[PDB]
Amino acid sequence: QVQLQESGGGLVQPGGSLRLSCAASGFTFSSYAMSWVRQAPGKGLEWVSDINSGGGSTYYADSVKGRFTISRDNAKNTLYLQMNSLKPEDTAVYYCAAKEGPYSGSYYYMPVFRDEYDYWGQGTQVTVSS
Amino acid sequence: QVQLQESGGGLVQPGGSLRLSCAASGFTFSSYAMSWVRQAPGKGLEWVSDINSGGGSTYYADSVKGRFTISRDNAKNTLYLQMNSLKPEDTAVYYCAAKEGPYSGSYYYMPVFRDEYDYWGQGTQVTVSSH
Amino acid sequence: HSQDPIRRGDVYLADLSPVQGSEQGGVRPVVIIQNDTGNKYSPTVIVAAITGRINKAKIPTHVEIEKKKYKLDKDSVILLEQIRTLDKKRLKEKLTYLSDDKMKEVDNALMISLGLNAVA
Amino acid sequence: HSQDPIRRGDVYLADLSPVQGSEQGGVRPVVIIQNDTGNKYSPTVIVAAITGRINKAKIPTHVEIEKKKYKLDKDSVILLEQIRTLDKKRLKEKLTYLSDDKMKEVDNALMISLGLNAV
Ligand SMILES: [Cl-]
Ligand SMILES: [Cl-]
Ligand SMILES: [Cl-]
Ligand SMILES: [Cl-]
Repeated sequence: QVQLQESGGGLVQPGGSLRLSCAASGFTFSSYAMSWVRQAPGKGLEWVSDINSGGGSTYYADSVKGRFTISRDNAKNTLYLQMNSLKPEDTAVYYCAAKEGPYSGSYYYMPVFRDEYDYWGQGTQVTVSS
Repeated sequence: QVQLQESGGGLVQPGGSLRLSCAASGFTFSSYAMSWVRQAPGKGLEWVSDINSGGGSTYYADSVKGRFTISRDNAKNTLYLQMNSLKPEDTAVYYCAAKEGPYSGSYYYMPVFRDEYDYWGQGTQVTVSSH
Repeated sequence: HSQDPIRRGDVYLADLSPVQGSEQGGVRPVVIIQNDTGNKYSPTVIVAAITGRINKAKIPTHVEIEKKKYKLDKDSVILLEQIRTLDKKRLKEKLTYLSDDKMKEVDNALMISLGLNAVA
Repeated sequence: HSQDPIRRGDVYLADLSPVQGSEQGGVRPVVIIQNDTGNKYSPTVIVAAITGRINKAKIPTHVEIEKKKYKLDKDSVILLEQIRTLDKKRLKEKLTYLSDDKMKEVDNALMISLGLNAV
């Protein structure tokens, strides 16, 4: 959806770094928790990271914890994902997603689907190869 | 299209009897469990009796159990309430009400409300007094 | 900026709408009954509806709560047969939290409600 | 003409729609977990959802069930963190029922889910 436009993707090398950004428009950004979820080539939607509306609480999937850092600038209506120590398994289309409410923002332990979020992004391609 | 029309209410002395009926049309009567709920003046809705969509299973409030008998004829698309041993506390307007589902039909212990059912009749008045 | 931590036994205002039949609906207080680990990390919580349309506990799956101590509109009853799993997006605000004694009543009511009491 | 009784441990097809967010929705098999006294007389039942999006228990509130024994489309998981009270009008049809061993796992998972264990 045009409510969430991602940028900052592209091809990178193992051990490289990359910063994704996601620009929100048309909804009240600072009252939504934000998610990054990715779709690897051939696989389903795997939740990556979550941040609450105020930004003080963050959650990560076990496979990216410590390597990825999620953050937000509510003044700029922008969500960020800083990706470090990039591994080949990180190759995917990365989407941002939004869920309303002050208590939203959590760890996801099961596969997710687009219809479970209030707003769904357009997606940016991240490719990691030697 | 959907309509539940009650009939058979009236004035009886204490100890008299009445047979209420509720005719259905516009929907599949055999797919719905049927209820009787009554309302006294200034009072909330009181569930009275329930019968499942097939007719084999019946339920009654403690205040009417043994005195009232609910039944249905899915061929005539009609629900009945046989009322015996009537007392002044039975004076109320009596509504039939429908809820879809083969496993609906049960004992209600909470105050009931109109939105808790799918279809509602127009009611029939029952008054039990000697004077 | 940080989350308000959801703890078991907390009472929140939640949007249960829409519902069907005899399910409790609307925007009403609910008590968190899920374990604290699930409450800290899961996208959902498990709640029990609270209703003010009845006053006494009548049946052993109901638990009464005072209006003054727990700051509600009226003396209400926790319905431990009216349970649902809510996405945290449904939570509006924290109202209060139940005492230790009151949550033991909720625990015993859940054991009965879900047929968990070892009988013999 | 009578309705077959609803028993704790039965698996029914049930309409859970509509839902929001991560709540289980659609028309799917569910496990009856309410006590049998409520199942016989109450207008509502309490159920736990079954999902096919996973086939192995992710956490100790999940219980696996094979498709062959329990007549499922595929190997599925009972989610004891996804429980809800349903008006019986949502119950579509009885699919099967769980074995005594399987219901023991359901009981244990429910105890963890709702924080009921000793301590
Ligand atoms: Cl008439
Ligand atoms: Cl017709
Ligand atoms: Cl207390
Ligand atoms: Cl699913």
